[PDB]
Amino acid sequence: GVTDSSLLNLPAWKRLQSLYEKYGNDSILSHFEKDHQRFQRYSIEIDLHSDDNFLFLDYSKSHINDEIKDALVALAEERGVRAFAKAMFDGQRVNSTENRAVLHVALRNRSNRPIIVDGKDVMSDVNNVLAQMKDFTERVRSGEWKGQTGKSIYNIVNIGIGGSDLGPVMVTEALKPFSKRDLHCFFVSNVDGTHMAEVLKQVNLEETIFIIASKTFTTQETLTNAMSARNALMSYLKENGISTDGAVAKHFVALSTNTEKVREFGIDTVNMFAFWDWVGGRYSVWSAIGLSVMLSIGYDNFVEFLTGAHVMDNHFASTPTEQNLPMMLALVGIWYNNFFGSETQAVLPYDQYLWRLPAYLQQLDMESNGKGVTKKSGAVAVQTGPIVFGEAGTNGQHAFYQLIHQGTKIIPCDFIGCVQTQNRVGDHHRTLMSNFFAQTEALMVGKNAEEVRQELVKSGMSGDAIENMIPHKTFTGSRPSNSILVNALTPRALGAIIAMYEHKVLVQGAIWGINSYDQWGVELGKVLAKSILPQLKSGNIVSDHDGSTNGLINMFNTRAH
Amino acid sequence: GVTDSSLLNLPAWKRLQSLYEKYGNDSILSHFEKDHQRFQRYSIEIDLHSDDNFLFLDYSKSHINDEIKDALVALAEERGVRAFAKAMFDGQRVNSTENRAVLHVALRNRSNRPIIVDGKDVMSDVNNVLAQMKDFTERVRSGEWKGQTGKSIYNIVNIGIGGSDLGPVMVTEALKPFSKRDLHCFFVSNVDGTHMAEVLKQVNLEETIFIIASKTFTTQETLTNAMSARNALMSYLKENGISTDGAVAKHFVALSTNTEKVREFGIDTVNMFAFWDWVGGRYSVWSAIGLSVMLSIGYDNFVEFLTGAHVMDNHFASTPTEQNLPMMLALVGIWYNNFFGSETQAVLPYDQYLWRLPAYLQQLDMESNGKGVTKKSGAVAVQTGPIVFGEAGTNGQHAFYQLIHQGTKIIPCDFIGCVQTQNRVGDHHRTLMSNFFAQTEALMVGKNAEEVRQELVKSGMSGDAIENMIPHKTFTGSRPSNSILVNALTPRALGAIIAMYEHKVLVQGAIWGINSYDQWGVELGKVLAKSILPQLKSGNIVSDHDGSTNGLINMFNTRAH
Repeated sequence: GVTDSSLLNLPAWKRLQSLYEKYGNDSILSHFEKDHQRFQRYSIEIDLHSDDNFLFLDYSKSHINDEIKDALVALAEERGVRAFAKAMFDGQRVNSTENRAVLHVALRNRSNRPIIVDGKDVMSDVNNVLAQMKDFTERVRSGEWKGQTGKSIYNIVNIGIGGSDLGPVMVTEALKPFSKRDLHCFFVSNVDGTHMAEVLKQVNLEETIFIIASKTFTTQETLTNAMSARNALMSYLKENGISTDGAVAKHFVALSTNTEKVREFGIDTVNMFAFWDWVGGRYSVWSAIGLSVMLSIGYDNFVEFLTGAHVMDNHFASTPTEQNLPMMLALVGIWYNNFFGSETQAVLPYDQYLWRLPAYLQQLDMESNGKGVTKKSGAVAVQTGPIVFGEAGTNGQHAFYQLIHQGTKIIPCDFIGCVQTQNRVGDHHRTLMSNFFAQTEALMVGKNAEEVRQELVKSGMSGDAIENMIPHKTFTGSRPSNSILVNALTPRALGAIIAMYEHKVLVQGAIWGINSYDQWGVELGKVLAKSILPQLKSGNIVSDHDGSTNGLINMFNTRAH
Repeated sequence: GVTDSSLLNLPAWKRLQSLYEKYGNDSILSHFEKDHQRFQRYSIEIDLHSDDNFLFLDYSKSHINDEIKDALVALAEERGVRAFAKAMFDGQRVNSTENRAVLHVALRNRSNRPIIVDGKDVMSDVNNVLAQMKDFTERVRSGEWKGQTGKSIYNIVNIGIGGSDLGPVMVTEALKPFSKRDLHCFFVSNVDGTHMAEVLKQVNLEETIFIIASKTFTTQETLTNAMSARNALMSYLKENGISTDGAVAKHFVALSTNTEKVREFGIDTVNMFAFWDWVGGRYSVWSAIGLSVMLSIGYDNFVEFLTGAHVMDNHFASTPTEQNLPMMLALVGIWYNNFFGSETQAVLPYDQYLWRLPAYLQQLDMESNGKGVTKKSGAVAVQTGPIVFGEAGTNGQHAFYQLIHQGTKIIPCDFIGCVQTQNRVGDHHRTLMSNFFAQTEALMVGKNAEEVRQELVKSGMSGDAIENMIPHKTFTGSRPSNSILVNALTPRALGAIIAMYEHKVLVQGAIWGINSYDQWGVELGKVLAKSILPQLKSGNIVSDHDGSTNGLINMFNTRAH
């Protein structure tokens, strides 16, 4: 088709326009002055079922009354969100354009509810691989696995790209306190072997395993980096006169399905960890792609991380939309992105260990829902995914806060925080949390002309210099925030925060009618680049592009080496 | 006042609305089909005056014809941009709300044009400090400066915050290839001494200097971290039975003006490097705040970095707006931010060394122009600063590109790149640049229904499965990009890229009529936090905030330790 019009003509969507048109300008503060229990009514707490841990969302600091909330839930129902999620959870082929299932929840399906794809239960496979990762990680971490010289392993360099790198990085970072301090992990992803050469002159090769992530195990990009590592290993044994016999098998493993191609590389296929087509890159940490994670925090902590996500999964499947945390999260987001016209979404985690989270979510959210067409194959009638940004609130806790407070863009803010701290050193945590609660307060209440006037008289300010200074120091308030709390950032807690955002992205994509699980958007750039490449040579002039690309390619060609 | 209306009623602004209304929807491609020299006409090259280095902006991939370009330049004239920049450059007090000068250009004023503030030429001071940093850095780097045990120095830990940390980090990262590989630099900024304790068990204290950045030298935040370092030094000498006499003076230096408070700390004031009120935090790397930089790349390379910025300064002061690179950069940005209604600005540097640049620019741009009122003390009538985001194009070179290509938000993209490479290893640079040029091409030209149809027939796709797959794989095109090229990323080149963005922010702020150089926006958050802090105690219930803040503070209080 040409253009959808479907969603644009739902009774629920029109009804939400009217409510935006009518109640849009009411202050966030006004909604609290009416109901003294607004906090409770506009928050959901999930029991995480271990150690008094929990995940809590307070979405009360928003421009949403009960009518608006009612309409948003109506929208989710009218659009079949719950039924779409059930199909996905059952292994139906909801990734319509690639005609495959989307089954990251199978990877953490602790109850082992049989999920049937192409006449087979995929849980034999999930569980088989998990048990294989268990046995392998146990032996690396205990020191029983020995390199070619007889030494235990102290380094893990993971070779991959994009999604197969960002999860493992974010998560092993997020959970350092649970990690074996002893063995260090590196994550190579860049095409030029700068990073690989960096890590090679840092690690003692006798003491290091390299994980090679590649489904086909041919991907020129990561196999080039793999080869550098392999060539260095062979080189290093050669010089120091050590047998190469069985060497690569002792220092390399694969995340792949291509049994014979891995075996050709010199890897032992007992150390090939499979994953499947229905694991999208941005949904893969939970699978064998997470092997460096499990090496780092061990098998039990990985199971906890998986369990966290599964508790999230059950919550999301079983709980009616008013009280369903990822649903509400998605709805308040749709409210800002689709009626307020907010192009962005900040994610501000007040825990230094989560410093990589916002980047992970950029991938997760923007690559899933950064789409221009519906499954039905019409052009979208409405805004889709927002631009995601953010940083950890420990450090700076100001850089761009100036603009969130006094600039002219309403930016939805997810503040994420923990009650408990992984160390009782002074009052560093309290000071941090005082800022955490204070930022969301400041955003909502602001500081009015009269408050500043009363404050500036007290400063003992000139009578005239005061009047023109007032506006500079005022704060509009009425700016939204979500406060997400966890008791403690444990494997299980992290797993639930990740799954929450995943189902948030699910919900939004279903409402907008897009395929959240394909990523066609990268193809053009690649095709044009393979074609530009032969043309980058000394003195070459090109004419087969537009004038800008031509002049750029041509400046490079005449000025290069 | 209440509301400005000034800018909204300029003949130049109204005229730009009409042109947007009329030509807005024309494809970027259409403007090239008319003029076969559009590339040249919509690009500016600055000679950097050394080594065939240059800085070039190609802003041709945009929705701008000649009329629109004429109108944008009219706007800059009608608003007195050039005259405002001249006042700033002359030491006038353009930071109206703080009633001070804004003179980061004095820090790099190589020609030593006298700049007169409060009856004194500030260049005696700039030059005096530069010469003091010269003598000090020369002695650290040569190994002549010895710690309390007689050993040369191999580590520099910089203790600061926010702006006094982000510049030094971005720049020393940007210029590793020019750095002394030998001595390693660390940058502590976080309130809890986690990072400080990390670096303390990493560095051999006998071999390390600590820089303490603080104008008053009392700031509880950084002086707390300073004290940890100082206490560890005293501890460490005590245990190993080494004299403490003169020890702190051998292992600590200050960036401050508070001579006696620094001296009390045990620092020798010959090693107090001053900077001034008219150096804003986000404009400070060029001053004594950049001491770790100069330690790292040495004095000559620092002068080159300064010179790069100064070449930029002269360009910007002397060249008429049509051909004035920072002016044009600011204008195409205003065009997207103020007529298209684009809330964002991506900065995508295709050089791994620049991976910290986008973060630096978030600070620089968002904290300067993330403002809600005019100097005149009216509320702004128009959108101000955009949300800045981005990452380095080496790694991933996809995460969020899906959305820039096929999502529903027009996002202005500054792609930044280099012709020459700091290493001739394989064809890694060409491959990289092929992507660099290809991404901007892909964005403009897109891929139409028929191109995909012709491509999918060739795939040998089913006749019916082809028709509904087409929209998924199409690319609208007509999405803007700026291609910024440099010959090589040297100190001088980096200095010019930073200054360019600084004057870009200058130009936008003058057009919108805001004070780009204050930052009042952080005060509210801090005041509310100092007040929330005494209330974080076990079992405490608060009632003096709104219900959300109350319930959050109260959940924390009942669930904490």
